[PDB]
Amino acid sequence: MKLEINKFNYNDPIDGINVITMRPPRHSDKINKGKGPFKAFQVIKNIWIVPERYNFTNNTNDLNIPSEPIMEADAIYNPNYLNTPSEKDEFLQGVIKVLERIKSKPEGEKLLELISSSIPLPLVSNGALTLSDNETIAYQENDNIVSTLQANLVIYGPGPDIANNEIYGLYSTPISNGEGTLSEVSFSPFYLKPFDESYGNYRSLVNIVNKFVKREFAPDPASTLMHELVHVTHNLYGISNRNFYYNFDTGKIETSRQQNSLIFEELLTFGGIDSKAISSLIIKKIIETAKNNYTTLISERLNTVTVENDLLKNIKNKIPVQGRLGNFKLDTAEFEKKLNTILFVLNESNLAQRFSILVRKHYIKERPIDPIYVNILDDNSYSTLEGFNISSQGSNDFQGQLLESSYFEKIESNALRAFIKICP
Ligand SMILES: [Zn+2]
Repeated sequence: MKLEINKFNYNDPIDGINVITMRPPRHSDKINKGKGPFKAFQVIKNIWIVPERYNFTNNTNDLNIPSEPIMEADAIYNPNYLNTPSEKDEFLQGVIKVLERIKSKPEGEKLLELISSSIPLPLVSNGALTLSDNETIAYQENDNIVSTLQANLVIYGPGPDIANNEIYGLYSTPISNGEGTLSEVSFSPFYLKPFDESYGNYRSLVNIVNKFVKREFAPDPASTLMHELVHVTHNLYGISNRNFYYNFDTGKIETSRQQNSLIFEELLTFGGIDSKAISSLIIKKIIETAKNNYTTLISERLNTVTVENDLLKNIKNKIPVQGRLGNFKLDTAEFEKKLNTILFVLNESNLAQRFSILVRKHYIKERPIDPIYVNILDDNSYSTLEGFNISSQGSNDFQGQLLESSYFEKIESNALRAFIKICP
């Protein structure tokens, strides 16, 4: 069946199929007592949109201006953002439009198909693969669980910083042992953080001899979400380990941050020039670790399955295996090929090239730039087929991402980074 993106209005009635009231996956943590349930929409099979602020972890529990100086220089705080039905519907339309943009090119459609079908490896109960809260969300009505529905990804609005984007895996052992875990993404399609890039096609003073200089650009929020979707793929395949750092001075992996380092998960997910010189030693160690984790799961868990059900069919489509029930073995050549695609081909820089989207040269930015607001629901500013770089308006070749473009609106903030207003 061709991949379907479900459209919705925030006021669509509950149906128990694609529209539910969802109990938070992290409902058991004491910081989440009494939160929810929240209206949720199944935009793609096993992919849910929840138009609510992300505040289900220790670092996101308080949406107010922080009580410590921990705040980041380009953060914008507003505890009231996304508390009205109109802002929730705008958020829902924005996430749906960004997903339609991602599905508009074959590389984006295949990424969405991969997240939709790549369920975490379930536990075995009475010889059958059986679902847990690591692979599902609960439809709660009053104080009763009506049903559990499969979920590989739940997309929420932003945490405390309304211009920040983050990903959280639900269970820390499955995220790195080859099983995989449900992911929650906090995403902001309307509040963007600009970046610097050298460019020469902009209005310049006549006395400037060389106009090729660093200029400010806004990111395409589809590139921002695709970045998080690559992290999601790593989380679903259980190959994410955030404890490793890449040291740019030595070219070595380390288990702690050093002077000139970057979390290795971010180095791979962003890609670009910084991932082109990774040593064969690092690449072989990553592949051998994943292969050993998968060999162990096939031997200790998949070979204990005695019940052929739809979940087993789904897992055989996710994990390349050979053999028959009770005697499966990893298909090494096909496993290596899929793993290298998910780790080294799938990244924000490679996907941005396919969509003609400008991204920065390095994951780490040299300086903070104040966030802007942009109404991406306006087709005159942002289209699903071309994003901000609309050819019929002469904005091809990344010019529509130039920050002086009229649709990027300034946000006035106070010294504490508190949101004051959008300047139209
Ligand atoms: Zn990232």
